[PDB]
Amino acid sequence: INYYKDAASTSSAGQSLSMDPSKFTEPVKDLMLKGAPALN
Amino acid sequence: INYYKDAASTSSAGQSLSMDPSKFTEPVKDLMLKGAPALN
Amino acid sequence: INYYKDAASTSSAGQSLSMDPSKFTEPVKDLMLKGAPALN
Amino acid sequence: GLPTTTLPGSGQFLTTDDRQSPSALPNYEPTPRIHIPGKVHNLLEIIQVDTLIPMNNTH
Amino acid sequence: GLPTTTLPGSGQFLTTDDRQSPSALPNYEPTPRIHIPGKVHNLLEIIQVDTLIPMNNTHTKDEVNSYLIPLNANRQNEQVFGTNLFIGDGVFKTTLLGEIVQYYTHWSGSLRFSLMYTGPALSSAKLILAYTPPGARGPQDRREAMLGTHVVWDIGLQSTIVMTIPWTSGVQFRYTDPDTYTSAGFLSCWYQTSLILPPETTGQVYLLSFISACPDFKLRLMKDTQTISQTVALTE
Amino acid sequence: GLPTTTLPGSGQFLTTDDRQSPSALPNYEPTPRIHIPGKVHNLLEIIQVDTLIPMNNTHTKDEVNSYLIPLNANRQNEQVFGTNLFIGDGVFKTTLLGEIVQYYTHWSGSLRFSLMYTGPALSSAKLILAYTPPGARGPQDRREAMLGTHVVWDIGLQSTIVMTIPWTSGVQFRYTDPDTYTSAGFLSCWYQTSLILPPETTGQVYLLSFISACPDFKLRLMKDTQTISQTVALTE
Amino acid sequence: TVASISSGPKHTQKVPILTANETGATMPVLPSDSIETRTTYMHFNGSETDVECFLGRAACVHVTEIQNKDATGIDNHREAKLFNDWKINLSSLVQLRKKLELFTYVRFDSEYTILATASQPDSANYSSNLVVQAMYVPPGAPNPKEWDDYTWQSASNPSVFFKVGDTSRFSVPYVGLASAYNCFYDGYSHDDAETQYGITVLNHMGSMAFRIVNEHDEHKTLVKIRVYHRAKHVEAWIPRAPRALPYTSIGRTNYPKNTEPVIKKRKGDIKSY
Amino acid sequence: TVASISSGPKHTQKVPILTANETGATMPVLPSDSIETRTTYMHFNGSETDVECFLGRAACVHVTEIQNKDATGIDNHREAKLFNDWKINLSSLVQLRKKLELFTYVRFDSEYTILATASQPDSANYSSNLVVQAMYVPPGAPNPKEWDDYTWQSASNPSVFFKVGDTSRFSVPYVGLASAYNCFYDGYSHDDAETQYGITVLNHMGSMAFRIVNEHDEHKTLVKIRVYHRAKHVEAWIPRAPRALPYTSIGRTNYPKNTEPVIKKRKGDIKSY
Amino acid sequence: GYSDRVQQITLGNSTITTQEAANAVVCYAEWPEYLPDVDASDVNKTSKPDTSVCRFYTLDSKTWTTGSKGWCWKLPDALKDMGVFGQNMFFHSLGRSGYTVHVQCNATKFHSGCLLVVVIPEHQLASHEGGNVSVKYTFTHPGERGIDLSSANEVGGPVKDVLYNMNGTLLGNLLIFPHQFINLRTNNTATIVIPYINSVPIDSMTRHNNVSLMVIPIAPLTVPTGATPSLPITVTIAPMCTEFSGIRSKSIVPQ
Ligand SMILES: Cc1cc(CCCOc2c(C)cc(-c3noc(C(F)(F)F)n3)cc2C)on1
Ligand SMILES: Cc1cc(CCCOc2c(C)cc(-c3noc(C(F)(F)F)n3)cc2C)on1
Repeated sequence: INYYKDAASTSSAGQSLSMDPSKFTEPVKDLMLKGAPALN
Repeated sequence: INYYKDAASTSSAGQSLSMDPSKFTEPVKDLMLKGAPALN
Repeated sequence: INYYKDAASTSSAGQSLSMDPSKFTEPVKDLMLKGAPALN
Repeated sequence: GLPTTTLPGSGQFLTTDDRQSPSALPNYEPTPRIHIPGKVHNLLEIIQVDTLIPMNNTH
Repeated sequence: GLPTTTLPGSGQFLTTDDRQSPSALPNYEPTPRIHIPGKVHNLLEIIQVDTLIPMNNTHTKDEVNSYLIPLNANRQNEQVFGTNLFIGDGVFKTTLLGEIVQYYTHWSGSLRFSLMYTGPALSSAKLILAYTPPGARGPQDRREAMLGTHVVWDIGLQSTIVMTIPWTSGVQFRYTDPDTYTSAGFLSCWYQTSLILPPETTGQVYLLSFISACPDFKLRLMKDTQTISQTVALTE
Repeated sequence: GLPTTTLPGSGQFLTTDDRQSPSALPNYEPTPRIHIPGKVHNLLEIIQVDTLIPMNNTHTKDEVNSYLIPLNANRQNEQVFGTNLFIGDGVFKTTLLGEIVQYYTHWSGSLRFSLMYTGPALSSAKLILAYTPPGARGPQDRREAMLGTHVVWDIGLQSTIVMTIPWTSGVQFRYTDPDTYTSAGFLSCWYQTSLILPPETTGQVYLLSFISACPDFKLRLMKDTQTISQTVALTE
Repeated sequence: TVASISSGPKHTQKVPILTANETGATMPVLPSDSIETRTTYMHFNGSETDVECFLGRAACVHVTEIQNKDATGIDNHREAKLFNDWKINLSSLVQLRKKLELFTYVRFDSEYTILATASQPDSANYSSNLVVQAMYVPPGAPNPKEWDDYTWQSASNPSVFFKVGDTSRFSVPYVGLASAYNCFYDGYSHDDAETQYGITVLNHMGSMAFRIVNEHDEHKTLVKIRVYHRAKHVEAWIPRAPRALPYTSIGRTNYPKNTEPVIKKRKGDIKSY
Repeated sequence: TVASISSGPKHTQKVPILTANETGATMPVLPSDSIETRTTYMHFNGSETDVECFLGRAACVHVTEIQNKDATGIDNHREAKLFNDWKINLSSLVQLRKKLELFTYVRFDSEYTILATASQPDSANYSSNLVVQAMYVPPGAPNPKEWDDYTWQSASNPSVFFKVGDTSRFSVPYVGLASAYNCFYDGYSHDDAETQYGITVLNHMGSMAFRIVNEHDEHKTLVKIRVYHRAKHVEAWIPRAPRALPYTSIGRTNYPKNTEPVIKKRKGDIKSY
Repeated sequence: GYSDRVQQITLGNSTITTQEAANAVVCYAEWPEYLPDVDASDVNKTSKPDTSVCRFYTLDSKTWTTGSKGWCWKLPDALKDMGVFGQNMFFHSLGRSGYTVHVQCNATKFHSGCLLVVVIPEHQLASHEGGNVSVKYTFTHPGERGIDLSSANEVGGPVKDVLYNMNGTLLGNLLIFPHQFINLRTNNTATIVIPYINSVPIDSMTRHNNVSLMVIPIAPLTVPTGATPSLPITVTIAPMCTEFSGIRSKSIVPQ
């Protein structure tokens, strides 16, 4: 239950629960499969 | 939920959401169409 | 919502909304019609 | 414990406010109502009854 | 008794908070509403109405003359007037737009700048209004100004020319208070051809400039204005 | 009036509590969201990206050289480098992993330790990375290290070798702060055969080591880090 | 909601940017009428500029002073400030005043907040817990004469009792005699050659008295009272020119003689940037 | 959710542990790729490491000081600290700063908490109940000059009044002019050869003034104010290298000359444990 | 070929024509109307003289010179002595009305000048003395003659600096009020229809002026070489939907 009118006054959002590290770990153009030679 | 009996004790009304500037911007007698000569 | 057990602890009753001045303005025995001679 | 936030005005005594308050005499049974003629509900009721005007202040 | 826990902030008086409070006058019946024309619901409503700009600051004291932009006969290329676009200061500071704008911290949107010619009917002229978006300097000659958003105004039957100052910015909001990273640009006017007067006509013709906001406009973060003050409480 | 009873704690300010509070700017409309690439949702997301380890502390001052692990030609059996696995201190303390890890009290999971060879293409070598789980000492010779979790790396076309440090522990969580009962073990590297250089090639080849966490990783009990401080408030 | 539609080249007989301001109208010309534009959306409602928000926050409207001291020998309690009063009005402190005076008529309910702070300018062994009494004294009600009159019984006048250092809160319904409050009034109380002019004869809302219930302590205590006003359930009519020159009096539109120019003067040409 | 799958002996052409870091990618190698593993579950979600939690707690962001004393004869109220102000920014105290600066752009709503504590360094017969006024003064709003200016009327600026020793709480929506706050800005306010560089020209959020409403007592009282910030409804973009060297200034990335080595030096070999 | 420029207005037995107007303004887009039952309070049946008071009355002409500052009339005051309308004003306790204001000023295609014609609801004037000095009744009830902003201050009177609208606000912002300009090169007449604007259903017409009309030269007058340096300005006003209530003795007002 929200006592105030504005969005800003509500409490913490609660876990995003998305979690995709690939945009930082694998920002490569040509997909690289684990186990397959990184440089073919 | 309103705790008090009188109207005066309730909180802010919340946005009117009408918004008609024409009564101040176009208080002319004969309607003037945008693009049509103001003085015909 | 009433928090207490006794009637006495409740708040103001709110307008009676009866309003009959005749028991003070016209406490006469023989009904007198407006416009008709008060003494016939 | 329900988290609350006290607002300005807390502790004030507004002679005009209308709230509930605990009864100092719990379980007391007031005397029954009996019929009493001449009940007044509104002051607007009685000012419709006319009274004499001391028009002749002069004294 | 319902167990509670008071949180930090309890007892504070936030001038901006919006809560309920008991009525000091219970059962009071306010006077009925009657119809009154000219109801205003939003300030964004009224700033769309344009008012006169005291473009001609030049004077030693506030004068009707500060609203008159002089125009000189038989001049070519020359500049008629100029000003930066800090709508919360300069010429704009006292206009309805500027006045209201200063009640808020942020602004965004497009501005409506108009020019009404008042010279004799039998005179003629072609001026050019230019809006120079931030990034460069205020134009120093027509050629330079002309390279940006502009309007070639032909004076005639329709007395007023309405040039728009299209919201041209990277960041989506600017400060009403003059701030550099938040500059709006420059406005300038030049002679496209030149003012020509008829025979037996002599002297100066003036231009009246107006400023107003487009429905584009947005204003936010209310604040006190630098346009009013007092040293001691007023008395009856 | 609803009867209440204030509980102990009323009036306290818990920096960690999460409650509602009135807005000082009612009806304010924040700026629209636009798309910005590279959004981060969890720190566990970024520590999976590996960064360079300054394995070569040996220097008197921070230098690019602290990231270069020297490798010497024609050496046999010898040890290339070594370090305990207190990821919250030592070599690791300044890495992205260590840096983030230090924002929490407990850690658990598997670590990813990589080694990229930078010596000339025409050179060759076979090293051996070993992870010695807690309970014994850091290995003092290849034979000893080889008796535990290890990887025989053959240098060649694929420049990097990725050895995992599989979460090997009794208790399910370790402290980021170096604590003995909570030790992670030891990491060491040795010559499996030896570095061989080609003709007309002289000197030193270096190895670059990286550290990152596996999706295995868990971190908990947030806390302040020993990696930043100040004596007086900063000023503009 | 679109902020700007997509509009390309143009070459018409329909000239939208040519108008005649002498008609008195501000034609709604848009950027897309004078330049090629792309589509863009508002993402804005204008909630913060609604009159309900503009006058919807607390603003200080009056500061006064009362003091707790030995009343023995004082002939005029009022002058001594044993109790003091405020002839209610919203035009004493200019900040809120300019806002309200952005319109001609205005109607709304009000939420008041009274803050009382204590002060002991000279020697005191402690700070006392004083309770303030703020009593609304409508026109016609007997004004207090002494700090402990019978008038403070407040049998019918409404009033609040709160601790100094604390705050008092309550709201009042629109009490105007008309359908709205007048911010301006070009008239008089009657056709008389000398009577007052202006809203001075209209906004006759009585006054509210303040006092400190406690008897006096050895030392003297100075209590300063501040009243804050917040409008709610707002309705405004007839916008007007904002005030330019400084104020001089409550209710009058008067402005000081030999006042400084309010329009800035250019440090140069009319061509200067 | 599995933490590790069951994986046994291996002898393939598929070598997962052989990669090429020069590609710029961190291949997701798992223990089960280099050793025989058993099945194990996570029993973990990673809630405490969500950016909403990382920046979701109150951290002190500023400490300042004001005092209650006789203003008679003081020419510069500001210098005397009859009232003081804080040019709002989150990079004055380093702890929170390092965290925020873990990302490039950051967007969120803020919840502030202001704590005021009193102090009487020299002779006083009691501790007074002072009320603090914290007023937000946005860019463009008139700054207070004297502790009892007209500016403190705060008709439009928002502000709170709370007792010293008590705490003030309120939240503010994301007030950035852009779609997010910049923790870094490789630019200037304009193309000028001498103007400032950095977020110094971007985070121009005005300042908030503090004062003590009560008049002065006989003794002097020292009120110290601490502002705490808690982010909520967090969104962060572009992670970056954590800060290594100590800070020297608000907004600049500058670091002190002749600074100590931050990377520990080994007490021995590169072979030392 | 119907034009914005050509117009005729007929009220009662009076008609006005103009061949060089610029449309016409209807204050706040509302045409004047009578008092509806739902808004009334005063229980007296009202009087509606209709055509005998809802007609055009032409004030005395003003003279626009290169030095004129402007003029200011006040309604209903300005018509207080006009035929039956005026009489009704004093004989009744209360009354309400709207008007059609028509300001005239012709010149030639060689002249130049621009008058701002505006209607200001509740135009409470300021005293030139400042402080807390009032503005005596007679000075805000100039009647037909109106107030000449270029005349000198007088004891008890209002300030008259055109620059500050006689009330502490800047001239330039007078446009927020229903207005219209008379730009000699475009115009020659201004017309403004005023509906009843007040916070009360009906009001006293002697002690309260609902609005004031102002004609203010912005762009100064300019005449061709060797011509008379002046132009006359005429103001014609007509009440409409006029209503009077509470008839009696007839007020006797200051002076
Ligand atoms: C313009 C304009 C608008 C207003 C509104 C004035 C409201 O006046 C009041 C006030 C200020 C206080 C009370 C009031 N009721 O109770 C108390 C108290 F006792 F708590 F002070 N004060 C009642 C009215 C009608 O006055 N001028
Ligand atoms: C980076 C970065 C992020 C931010 C957020 C700054 C928020 O600034 C404020 C603050 C600190 C307080 C108020 C505020 N509103 O009311 C009050 C008070 F009066 F209670 F203080 N303070 C308003 C804004 C926009 O600033 N720099």
